[PDB]
Amino acid sequence: AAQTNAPWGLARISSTSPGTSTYYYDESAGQGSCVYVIDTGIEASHPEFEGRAQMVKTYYYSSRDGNGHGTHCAGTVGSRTYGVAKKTQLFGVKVLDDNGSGQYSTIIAGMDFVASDKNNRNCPKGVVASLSLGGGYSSSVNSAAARLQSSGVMVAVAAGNNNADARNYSPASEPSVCTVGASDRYDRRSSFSNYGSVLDIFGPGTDILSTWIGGSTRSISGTSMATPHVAGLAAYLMTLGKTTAASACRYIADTANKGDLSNIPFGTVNLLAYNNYQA
Ligand SMILES: [Ca+2]
Ligand SMILES: [Ca+2]
Repeated sequence: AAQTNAPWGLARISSTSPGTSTYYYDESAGQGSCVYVIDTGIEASHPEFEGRAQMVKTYYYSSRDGNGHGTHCAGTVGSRTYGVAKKTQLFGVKVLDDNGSGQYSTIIAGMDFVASDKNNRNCPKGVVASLSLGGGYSSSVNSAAARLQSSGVMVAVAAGNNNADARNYSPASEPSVCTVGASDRYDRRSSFSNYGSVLDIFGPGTDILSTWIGGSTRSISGTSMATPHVAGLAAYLMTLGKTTAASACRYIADTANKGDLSNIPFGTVNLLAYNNYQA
C-alpha cells in the first residue's frame, strides 16, 4: 500500500533516503496488535481513530484528554492519516494530568496496570506500550519499565528533550526497554534530543503532524513524537511476524538505516527506524 502526500515522518520510515513524500507499507497495517498509549489520555471519538481507540484506565477525575499530547502520540501510532500502524488497536491509560504532569507513583501504577490488563485483551499479534514521558533518574521508575518489558510487552520510551545524556533520565535510562531519540526532516539529530549510549534507535521527532483534541490536528516536536513512530513500527512488524515483543527493539536496530543522521555524538548509535518495505 502507499499513502501519497504523507507526513514526512511516515515517508521517512519507509525510505532509505530523506526528502520523499510517500509512505509505503504492507496492507496488514498492524491489524491484530495492540498498543497502549500511556499519557494524558486519548480522544477516542476523533474520526481518525475509526473506532479503534478506547480509554481503559485513568488516574484522575476523568478519562478525557484535556491536554492533547496523548491524542497526538496515539495518532502517530495508529490514526488513519497520521499513523504508522493504521489498523492497530489503541488503548489509552491516563497517567498524566491535563497539564501534562504526573507523579512517579502514578506513572509506575500505570505501567503495572498494562502488564496485567493485557491478559484480558485479544491481541493475537502482540502488545506494545508507548511512553512519551519522563523526568529525572529514578530506579523505581526504571524498574517498573523493566517489569512491563519482562511481562511480554514491547516498551518504547522517549529519550527526553534536554540535549543531554539520557543516562540521567527515567525511564529513558532503563537499558532493557527501547529508548528513542528524535531526528528532523533533513536527517539531523533534533536539536533538543537527548543522546548517549543508552539510546537504541532514532525516529522522526521534529514538526510531526498528528491528531489533536477537539477533532483537530497540529504539528509539534519532541522525543515524545519519535517514540510512537517506533511503537507503531513494532506493532506493524509484529503483525507481519518478523519479530516478537521481546526482540523487536533489537530487530528494529538491526534493520535500521545506518549512518544517515548528522550531529550524532560519538558513542551514540546512528540508527534510524526503517520498515524495509518492498512491493
Ligand atoms: Ca540512507
Ligand atoms: Ca535498550
